[PDB]
Amino acid sequence: AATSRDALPNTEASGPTHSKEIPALTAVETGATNPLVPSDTVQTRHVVQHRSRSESSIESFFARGACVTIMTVDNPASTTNKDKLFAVWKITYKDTVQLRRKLEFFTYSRFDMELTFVVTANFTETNNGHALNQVYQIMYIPPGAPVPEKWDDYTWQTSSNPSIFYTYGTAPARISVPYVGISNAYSHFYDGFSKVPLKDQSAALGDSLYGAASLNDFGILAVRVVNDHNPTKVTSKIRVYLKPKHIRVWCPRPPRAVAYYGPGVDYKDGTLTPLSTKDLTTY
Amino acid sequence: TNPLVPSDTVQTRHVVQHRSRSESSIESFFARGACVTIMTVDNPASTTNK
Amino acid sequence: EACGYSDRVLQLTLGNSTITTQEAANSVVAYGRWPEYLRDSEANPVDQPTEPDVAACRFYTLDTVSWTKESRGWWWKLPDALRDMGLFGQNMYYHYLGRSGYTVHVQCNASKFHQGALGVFAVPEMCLAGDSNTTTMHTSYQNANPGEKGGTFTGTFTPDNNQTSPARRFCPVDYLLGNGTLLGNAFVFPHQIINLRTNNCATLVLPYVNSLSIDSMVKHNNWGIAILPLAPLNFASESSPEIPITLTIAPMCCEFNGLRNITLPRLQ
Amino acid sequence: EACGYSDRVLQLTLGNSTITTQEAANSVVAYGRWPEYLRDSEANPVDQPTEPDVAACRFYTLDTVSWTKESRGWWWKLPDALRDMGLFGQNMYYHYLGRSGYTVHVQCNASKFHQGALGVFAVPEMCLAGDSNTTTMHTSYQNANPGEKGGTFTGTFTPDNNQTSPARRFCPVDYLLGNGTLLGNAFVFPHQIINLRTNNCATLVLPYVNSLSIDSMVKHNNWGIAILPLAPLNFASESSPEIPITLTIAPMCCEFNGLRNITLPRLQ
Amino acid sequence: GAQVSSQKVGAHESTINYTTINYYRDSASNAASKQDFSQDPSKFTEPIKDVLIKTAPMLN
Amino acid sequence: GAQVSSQKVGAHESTINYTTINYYRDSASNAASKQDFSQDPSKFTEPIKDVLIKTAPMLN
Amino acid sequence: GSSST
Amino acid sequence: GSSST
Ligand SMILES: CCCCCCCCCCCCC/C=C\[C@H](O)[C@H](N)CO
Ligand SMILES: *C(=O)CCCCCCCCCCCCC
Ligand SMILES: *C(=O)CCCCCCCCCCCCC
Repeated sequence: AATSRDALPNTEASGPTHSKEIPALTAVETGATNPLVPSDTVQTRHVVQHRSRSESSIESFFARGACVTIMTVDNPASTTNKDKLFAVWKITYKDTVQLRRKLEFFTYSRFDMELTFVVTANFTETNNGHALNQVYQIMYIPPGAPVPEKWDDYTWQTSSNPSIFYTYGTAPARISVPYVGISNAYSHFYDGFSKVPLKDQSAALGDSLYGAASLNDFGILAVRVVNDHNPTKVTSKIRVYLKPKHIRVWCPRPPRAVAYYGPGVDYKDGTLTPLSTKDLTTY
Repeated sequence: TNPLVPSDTVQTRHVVQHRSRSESSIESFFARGACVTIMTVDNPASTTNK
Repeated sequence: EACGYSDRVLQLTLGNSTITTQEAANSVVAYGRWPEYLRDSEANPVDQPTEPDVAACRFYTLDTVSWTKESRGWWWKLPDALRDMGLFGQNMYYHYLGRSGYTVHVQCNASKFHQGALGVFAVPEMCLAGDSNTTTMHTSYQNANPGEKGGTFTGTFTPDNNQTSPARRFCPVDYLLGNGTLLGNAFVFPHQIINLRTNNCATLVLPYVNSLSIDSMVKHNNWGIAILPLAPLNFASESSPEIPITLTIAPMCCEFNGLRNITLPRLQ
Repeated sequence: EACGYSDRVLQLTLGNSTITTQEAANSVVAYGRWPEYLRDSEANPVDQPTEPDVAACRFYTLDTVSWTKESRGWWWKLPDALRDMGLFGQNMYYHYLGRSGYTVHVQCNASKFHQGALGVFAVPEMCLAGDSNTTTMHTSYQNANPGEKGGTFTGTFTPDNNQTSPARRFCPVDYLLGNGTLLGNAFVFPHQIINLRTNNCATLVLPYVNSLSIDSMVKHNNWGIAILPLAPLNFASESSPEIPITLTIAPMCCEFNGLRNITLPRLQ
Repeated sequence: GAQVSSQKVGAHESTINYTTINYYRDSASNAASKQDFSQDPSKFTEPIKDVLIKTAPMLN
Repeated sequence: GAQVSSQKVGAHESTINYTTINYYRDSASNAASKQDFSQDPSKFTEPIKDVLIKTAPMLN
Repeated sequence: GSSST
Repeated sequence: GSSST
């Protein structure tokens, strides 16, 4: 029944003491933190406490859209030697660092995912030609479904994959997704492998990456400009924002202290000294 | 087709099943817009032969 | 208690095994959850589970290691450290799936004239960092899984530069808890400290923790045990003191699903 | 039954294993006693027993042998024939004591044009006679215990005359049931006959039988399985017919006491 | 199907309320209520088997 | 004319509901309710004239 | 008014 | 109709 926006406990007035009760003395070897409050070691006045922990609830701590990737696409002249660029991104929160670090204060999590898409475009060649307003197709390709090989091949039909057709210059696109994990929670850390190496099998055959579970965890987003080729080339970027709604988290962890180095917990030489010089008896 | 379940041929434990067939209902299987055609049109200069 | 009972004096009995201690600092139950069997409401594999009970839920003692002034720390993974322990290991390798909780009892006595403090941490999903700066996530199954001998921490990161035949092992730097986070914060994980003047053991009761009700014990370790000297060993005025550290661990409420032929892993 | 049920058509399910048969001759429960766990009133070792349940009480198939016109018969001992079968064998070798019952399913099909009859006998304490006439009771542990391959009967007693290095094996003469008593009387033991025109299998449910509630499985065999051709194999007009015989056996209600390190026997 | 909840009013100019109607079948589409619960830190701050009384010796 | 139905709530942060109002005369304009029924597979899996009892011989 | 399912 | 929290 205690809610996140409830006020914290009042300070009760306490006077002088002389007893066998020893709140100040403890033993951290036990694994416990001493539950003390100011009235245990100093004289206090009565204060009616109004402050609350509302903004540090798990939901409120995460209640923000974070950028997780930038996808690049274009629409060139038909005469180009290089193919029309469509983008393919393997969904993850580990390409950027900020949301990753926040989620990694915890070992496991459950949440509904809100994805918001901000789309910007520009001219590249110092031309004077124009381009009519672009429509973009953001196709979700779940693990197993055919990945596009060309900006215009059959897969963009999307009979079953979810697609967003976004019109340039309109409000940024947005969809929600349920908790889609194949486990009862998302694992931010997996201390294991996806294969057991057997003795009767070759080393190559039993091998797999440390800490990786499903190779294609959540599938792909594929993005294209739906408009046909245009004389003047336009390049666009799709910025993807992830917000974890309706979230639950388990098993707290110390936050990432040295720079991220890949999708695992690995660290690079030369980045291992976060702390700065400060003298023991200097304020 | 033989209507068997695991407890017919192996020893089983009691499991409280939570999974559902909600996403494979006929409606849910088809509940998506599919592209069926691409129509081409234009608007040329008035001076065109075509 | 007025009939002599103490926080410091405990007896633990599991199966045919008993541990006594006269210098404990209470004992810890991780996240306040005692180990339990998998409930029908949370169950997933439908076949009758194997539950070996006293045959596997008993205290197994691993190889004793040695604490010296140069020790940087030790680590073990569960269930890996127990993979060769009597009928627990057998039940593990014969089944696809398995889940288990543990009582971890770390032992280290000295004398009223010695000093030092070991932080004993139980970490869920204790993913450790690799030795390479050319490839991430490349620690081999064999090196990730030392069995009962465990591994050690180092004070220095030193990258494997042999690109022809890479070592493919962890390089766990102690002040970074071997995973890129600061050791001073490891206390948010279930822990006890063996501070020689106060206590000669640590006892951690660990529930099965995972994002699943049951999983591959052979592919995945649920818990990591990390022991690090928070205050170094010291004795009288000897330059080279040594005291032993012994781990005894008991599986608790372990059950297994998916029986077949035995798994024979490539461990070297 | 008017809904199709037959004495000849059975399904047996134990653990993750099922046997079906469409040509049975009912099934036998030795001495009318179904296997049971040891009752507290009859209990003897006081330690908590291990009871592996589905991990060991499941159907194990032994190596298939071959029946020909020259076959004199085969024998196996229990628990010895199962000593290397999955977690049953493991639980056996890790404990001083163990008791178990069994479902024995002997399999042998042919055709409406073949003929022959196998007597399948389950004998309590099936002590077999040795090959020597210089020394009695001298069959070695290794030869007494063939494991799953079993042994065979002979139509001829032939004494081991090498006194320097004696064979130390059994010489089980078929019409003497390998033990000095006439085979025609073996029917007082729990049995079935596989007579090819009638049935293609034998099923014997065996209770744990012993003069003790529990005993050393490694030192002592409780039951012997003896299969002998009461009427020889014959087919059409072929001079050398062959049909296979397969044994599948399931431990039932097995429990073990006195857990320690694993027994590693000298078997060769 | 309207849900009416109260606001915790910070700066002031009765209970002031606000209204919420869910427009979609899937709870995943819903906004966050922010009507969240708190819990005691004990599973992390006092994970010990024998209950700690802070005025007493932690070790006896 | 508002229809109030419950959501099957998957991830959590009572019954949570949602509201639906039809804006058009033609049922063809309506969204899909997804409030669908299941049926037994028997017309395809057991199309036999005499009821099958799985513990019994399929042929007698 | 309102229907409720 | 209306729920009230
Ligand atoms: C039209 C756009 C549809 C977008 C559909 C996206 C569906 C995939 C959701 C991905 C969920 C990612 C959750 C985050 C990562 C996991 O926590 C960890 N790597 C552990 O499993
Ligand atoms: C419960 O909701 C009954 C009261 C209805 C109040 C007006 C609803 C406002 C419009 C909601 C439209 C439907 C959303 C798909
Ligand atoms: C039943 O619908 C009675 C309650 C009306 C609730 C408010 C309706 C919201 C606006 C609907 C406009 C009409 C749609 C053409």
